Amino acid sequence: KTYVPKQVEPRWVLIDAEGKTLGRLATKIATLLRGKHRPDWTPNVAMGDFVVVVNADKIRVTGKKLEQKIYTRYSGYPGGLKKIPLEKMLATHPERVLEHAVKGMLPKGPLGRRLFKRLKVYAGPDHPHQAQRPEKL
Amino acid sequence: PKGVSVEVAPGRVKVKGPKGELEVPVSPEMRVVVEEGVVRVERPSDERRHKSLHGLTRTLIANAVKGVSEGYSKELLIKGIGYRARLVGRALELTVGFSHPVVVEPPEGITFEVPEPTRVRVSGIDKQKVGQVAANIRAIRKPSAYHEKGIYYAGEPVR
Amino acid sequence: MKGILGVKVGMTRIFRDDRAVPVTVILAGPCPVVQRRTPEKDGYTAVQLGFLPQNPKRVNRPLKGHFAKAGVEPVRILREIRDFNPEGDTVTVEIFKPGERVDVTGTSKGRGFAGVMKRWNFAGGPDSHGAHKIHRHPGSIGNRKTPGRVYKGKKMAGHYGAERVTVMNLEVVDVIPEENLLLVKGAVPGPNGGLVIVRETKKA
RNA sequence: CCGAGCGCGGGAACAACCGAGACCGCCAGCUAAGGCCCCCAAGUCUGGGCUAAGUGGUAAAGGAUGUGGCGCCGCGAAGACA
RNA sequence: GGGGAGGUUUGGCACCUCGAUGUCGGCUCGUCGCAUCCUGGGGCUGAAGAAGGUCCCAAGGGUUGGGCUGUUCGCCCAUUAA
RNA sequence: CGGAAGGGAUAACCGCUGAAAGCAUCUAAGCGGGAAGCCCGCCCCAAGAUGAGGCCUCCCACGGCGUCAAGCCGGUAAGGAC
Ligand SMILES: [Mg+2]
Ligand SMILES: [Mg+2]
Ligand SMILES: [Mg+2]
Ligand SMILES: [Mg+2]
Ligand SMILES: [Mg+2]
Ligand SMILES: [Mg+2]
Ligand SMILES: [Mg+2]
Ligand SMILES: [Mg+2]
Ligand SMILES: [Mg+2]
Ligand SMILES: [Mg+2]
Ligand SMILES: [Mg+2]
Ligand SMILES: [Mg+2]
Ligand SMILES: [Mg+2]
Ligand SMILES: [Mg+2]
Ligand SMILES: [Mg+2]
Ligand SMILES: [Mg+2]
Ligand SMILES: [Mg+2]
Ligand SMILES: [Mg+2]
Ligand SMILES: [Mg+2]
Ligand SMILES: [Mg+2]
Ligand SMILES: [Mg+2]
Ligand SMILES: [Mg+2]
Ligand SMILES: [Mg+2]
Ligand SMILES: [Mg+2]
Ligand SMILES: [Mg+2]
Ligand SMILES: [Mg+2]
Ligand SMILES: [Mg+2]
Ligand SMILES: [Mg+2]
Ligand SMILES: [Mg+2]
Ligand SMILES: [Mg+2]
Ligand SMILES: [Mg+2]
Ligand SMILES: [Mg+2]
Ligand SMILES: [Mg+2]
Ligand SMILES: [Mg+2]
Ligand SMILES: [Mg+2]
Ligand SMILES: [Mg+2]
Ligand SMILES: [Mg+2]
Ligand SMILES: [Mg+2]
Ligand SMILES: [Mg+2]
Ligand SMILES: [Mg+2]
Ligand SMILES: [Mg+2]
Ligand SMILES: [Mg+2]
Ligand SMILES: [Mg+2]
Ligand SMILES: [Mg+2]
Ligand SMILES: [Mg+2]
Ligand SMILES: [Mg+2]
Ligand SMILES: [Mg+2]
Ligand SMILES: [Mg+2]
Ligand SMILES: [Mg+2]
Ligand SMILES: [Mg+2]
Ligand SMILES: [Mg+2]
Ligand SMILES: [Mg+2]
Ligand SMILES: [Mg+2]
Ligand SMILES: [Mg+2]
Ligand SMILES: [Mg+2]
Ligand SMILES: [Mg+2]
Ligand SMILES: [Mg+2]
Ligand SMILES: [Mg+2]
Ligand SMILES: [Mg+2]
Ligand SMILES: [Mg+2]
Ligand SMILES: [Mg+2]
Ligand SMILES: [Mg+2]
Ligand SMILES: [Mg+2]
Ligand SMILES: [Mg+2]
Ligand SMILES: [Mg+2]
Ligand SMILES: [Mg+2]
Ligand SMILES: [Mg+2]
Repeated sequence: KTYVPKQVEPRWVLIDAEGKTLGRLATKIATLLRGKHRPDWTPNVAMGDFVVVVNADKIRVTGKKLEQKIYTRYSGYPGGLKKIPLEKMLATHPERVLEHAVKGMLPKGPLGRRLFKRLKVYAGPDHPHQAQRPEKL
Repeated sequence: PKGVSVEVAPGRVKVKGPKGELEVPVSPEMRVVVEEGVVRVERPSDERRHKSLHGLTRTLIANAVKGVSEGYSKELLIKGIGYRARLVGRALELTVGFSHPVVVEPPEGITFEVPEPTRVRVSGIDKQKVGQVAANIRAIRKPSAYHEKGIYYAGEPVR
Repeated sequence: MKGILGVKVGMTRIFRDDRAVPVTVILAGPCPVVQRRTPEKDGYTAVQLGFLPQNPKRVNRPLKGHFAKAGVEPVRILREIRDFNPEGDTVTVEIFKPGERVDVTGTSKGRGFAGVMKRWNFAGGPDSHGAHKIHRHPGSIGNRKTPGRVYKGKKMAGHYGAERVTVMNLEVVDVIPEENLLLVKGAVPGPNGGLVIVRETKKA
């Protein structure tokens, strides 16, 4: 009868940002939000490490994405469709652009949404130096 | 390429002289090289892309030098009857039919002269600024294609 | 950026030279500055003016603790005027020279549950040729199977009035410091006796 | 082939397209189509090219000094092309 | 002569609805498209100027009141930036 | 009394410098100008922004059972309701 872990313990982690290709990096981050690397993987409990990104205001991206890529956003009202381009995201709220990716790479349910909360993105760094912080790459 | 004071950088190139200093940023994937009497330029490959960048930089830096050397300056004629000009201190002010007399800001590091109501010299070190600002003035009232009025460079009349 | 709280006392008209002018009288009584918003403590800049004398009765609340740290007679009301930091003391009508223009804010009269015709000033049906049970009705509200629903924010009957209404560019017709009075161009939201804040316009 | 296989896998979803004919049980294994960056199992595999349009992510006559590649004719240090 | 786009017209087909999906016009309330009527910005003009012509960019707002007919449509009267 | 002003980025379009391509080119590196449109600015809503924010001020210990777990039962404080 297959193994089932007990109350784990939140391993935290610290990722850079500069020079990282937006999507490429976003993948790794997600796989960390879920277990998938921890061999006691359990798809119904959430125990993926806490992730903390910093200097997100520096993310690389190929092509002409800075002008090409535009983020849509619907409000309930007529014509409520907004078209914000990448250039403007970073120009304004830049931690935002990293979120719109990883979130879009997490599962859909109630647990998936919990996982998003385990992500902390900054443009800095200078993040709140709580405790653990094992920088990675 | 004599008169230099050139200095290399992780991407840009400084060029001092009797006139001033001008940082002339150039492609990073390019070798500048500084002989002693002249500055050379080297491209890493003969690919289609590198060709274009070689010749560009080959000139950017050349003009950076000839800039602090002899310097650049453009001429500007003013045809048409009432059309005339004068120099209000640092700034130029010209009238060309417009009910409003056109005051003109002298940009950072540029100075122009009016050795005559018709003649207008735009003197400056930064070739870019000279070319742009020169046109800016012409734009204030391009030449009529039905007469012989307005600002001109020094080329044939539009007839 | 100026600012000052007052009440709509009422309105009449006075004569400027050989021309009559409708004016609304605003009592912008002396406002004891109470606190200050700063970039360091609050994250923005502003000033919390008090207004109107409170009896220490209703002040049973620890509001006294707020008034103590400023040594101010307890007031009946207090709101901030954004981005306006007067010298430490008290603001008054003195900041309004005649000929200045002001943006006045007030809570409009409350028109209760209002029909579409009064609220949105619709057209409604005919008093006459048939129908006779939709005279004040709004008629159609949609289409058919597509979109097959009604638009967000569709105009429909409902409560309307008694909301934050700001008029703009009203001319300061006069100013009577002997009475903390303030004359304007007449049209100012809210009913008489209603609190109302007066600011500097955004014409220039 | 569906009908009668709207049972299973792939195709985003979808009778008839691709794989394959479900007697029952198994917290065992090899595969098929399709896939192996994240939602989602499995290569951010290896080697050699091409593409800078988000092409790929779904359209024609026709138009253009886009870019890379093979072939042919001609001019050239007896001095050309601009 | 040749190639297309669109899905407002007229058709073709007979796929859901005949144990019911109420058909024109008007009124009311609109919202969306842009292949733009006006206003804003441009290129050319066989553009002197004023005024036009043609193509390009651009929905943000605007886009009148009457006569005739059930009319949609259209004609007409008086205006209009339209 | 309002439509704005103004700031910023752009469309067609107009340019500076400028190779690839000894000239030429607004462009491939790079830059300036340019719309009633875009983003701000104005007015209104708005922390169920479950990502529930911020500031000033006020009241603070258990009074009995639960040893461990968080709670649980009555009397009160600032304060609130009837
Ligand atoms: Mg595109
Ligand atoms: Mg569930
Ligand atoms: Mg479910
Ligand atoms: Mg009526
Ligand atoms: Mg009837
Ligand atoms: Mg009836
Ligand atoms: Mg629907
Ligand atoms: Mg529906
Ligand atoms: Mg009264
Ligand atoms: Mg049958
Ligand atoms: Mg069969
Ligand atoms: Mg089915
Ligand atoms: Mg199937
Ligand atoms: Mg899917
Ligand atoms: Mg199917
Ligand atoms: Mg199926
Ligand atoms: Mg099947
Ligand atoms: Mg096959
Ligand atoms: Mg797959
Ligand atoms: Mg095609
Ligand atoms: Mg085809
Ligand atoms: Mg094609
Ligand atoms: Mg073709
Ligand atoms: Mg052609
Ligand atoms: Mg020959
Ligand atoms: Mg020989
Ligand atoms: Mg040639
Ligand atoms: Mg055809
Ligand atoms: Mg149709
Ligand atoms: Mg048809
Ligand atoms: Mg049928
Ligand atoms: Mg048949
Ligand atoms: Mg039925
Ligand atoms: Mg029915
Ligand atoms: Mg009908
Ligand atoms: Mg009808
Ligand atoms: Mg026009
Ligand atoms: Mg004209
Ligand atoms: Mg003419
Ligand atoms: Mg003529
Ligand atoms: Mg003529
Ligand atoms: Mg005129
Ligand atoms: Mg074009
Ligand atoms: Mg168009
Ligand atoms: Mg009419
Ligand atoms: Mg007429
Ligand atoms: Mg007219
Ligand atoms: Mg006309
Ligand atoms: Mg503006
Ligand atoms: Mg501004
Ligand atoms: Mg443009
Ligand atoms: Mg040129
Ligand atoms: Mg460029
Ligand atoms: Mg460019
Ligand atoms: Mg600009
Ligand atoms: Mg503007
Ligand atoms: Mg306007
Ligand atoms: Mg802004
Ligand atoms: Mg913004
Ligand atoms: Mg409210
Ligand atoms: Mg509010
Ligand atoms: Mg709250
Ligand atoms: Mg609030
Ligand atoms: Mg709160
Ligand atoms: Mg606080
Ligand atoms: Mg105690
Ligand atoms: Mg005690």
